[PDB]
Amino acid sequence: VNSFSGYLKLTDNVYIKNADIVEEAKKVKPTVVVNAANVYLKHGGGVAGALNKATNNAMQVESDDYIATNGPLKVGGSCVLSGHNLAKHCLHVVGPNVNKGEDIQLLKSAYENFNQHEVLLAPLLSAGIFGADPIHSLRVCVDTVRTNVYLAVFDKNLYDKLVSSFL
Ligand SMILES: Nc1nc2ccccc2c(=O)[nH]1
Repeated sequence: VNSFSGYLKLTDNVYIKNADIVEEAKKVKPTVVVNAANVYLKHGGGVAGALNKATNNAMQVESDDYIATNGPLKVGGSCVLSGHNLAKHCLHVVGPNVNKGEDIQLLKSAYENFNQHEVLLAPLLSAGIFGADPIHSLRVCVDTVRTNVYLAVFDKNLYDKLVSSFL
């Protein structure tokens, strides 16, 4: 048993809810929250901008030190950093950004990072301002992630479409 409430069960291991991931993280304080990161860990908008704002920019300060030491992530890659006031850890995962012309086949590689963690609170990778079809992102999630993932879908309208179209 875990602290996640009000989720619809899609599969053995994947759950979904219409919720703001920031407000969900603040309430649950999960072991892992996933950020929809870019390779530079520049948290300007969407999940990354909203999560970073909720940390009072401490996520960005930590991220800048990480990049200064290690250089950029790979598209499809990840790093584990602090969760600040939102979670124990933040798993920064880089899905392909369609609005930059990145290979959508890298979405499966992105979701494979989740398998290194037993339980996660996450957004749909490559959705929103990353430009991919969220229905596709949910299919790749279900077909790739084997650990227990709690998906927060910010947009009410999209949530209802994801559930009502789910195979
Ligand atoms: N507060 C906030 N929450 C989000 C959750 C998912 C995607 C985007 C966002 C966003 O842009 N702002």
